[PDB]
Amino acid sequence: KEYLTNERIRAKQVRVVGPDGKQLGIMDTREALRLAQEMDLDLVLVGPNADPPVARIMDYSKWRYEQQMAEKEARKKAKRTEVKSIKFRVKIDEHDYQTKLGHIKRFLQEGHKVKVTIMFRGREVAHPELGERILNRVTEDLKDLAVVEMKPEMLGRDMNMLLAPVKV
Amino acid sequence: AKEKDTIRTEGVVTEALPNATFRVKLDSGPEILAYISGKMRMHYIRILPGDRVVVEITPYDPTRGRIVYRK
Ligand SMILES: [Mg+2]
Repeated sequence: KEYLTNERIRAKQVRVVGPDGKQLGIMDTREALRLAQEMDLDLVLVGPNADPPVARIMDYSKWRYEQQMAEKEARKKAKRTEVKSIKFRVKIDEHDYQTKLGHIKRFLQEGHKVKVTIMFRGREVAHPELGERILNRVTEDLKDLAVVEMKPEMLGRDMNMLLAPVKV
Repeated sequence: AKEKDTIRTEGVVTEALPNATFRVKLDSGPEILAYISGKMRMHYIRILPGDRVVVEITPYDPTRGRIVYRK
């Protein structure tokens, strides 16, 4: 990615390759330029750092376009479903809990990594137990579409889990 | 006059109920509506579901009390 053309090229003797893969030899730059002009094409520096700098004859803009296509197409058809995190409290109640669970389910369906987090503030005694009781219960509820990857884990003032989708 | 029958039994906090009220599972037996004492209110004291607390119980309604002891 990211190359220079024709006249920007600073080397004298470039290893000259046709569009097919025809090795014309190591040529002086001017001749290569002339050839490019003749062809309706352009000379492109595809290996600037190598022994005799690697120059290929091609339609450069077209090539760039192709690269952009292949990139954006492939990249974003392979783009990650990130992490979706969900916050809770220890004292949590019913409707809200259910809503959260639903959200989690949705995320799983979509394909997204679930960080399941409980914030705490202080008096860390009944804290871990209740956190477990909640988070574990949630996990159990999702045991059809979801699997635990990370166990109930402390973070300082925080308790976290990571759930992965059952079939991705 | 004061009826001296103000019972002083202990209990595990069970539930966060609204407005400084708490289901508190007694060590003696059942859970009762147990509101926070005025003293406690005065000195802050955020009670959490999962503490040892002592409840002041009426013998007329032993399913309703008042936390006297923080922690
Ligand atoms: Mg009384």
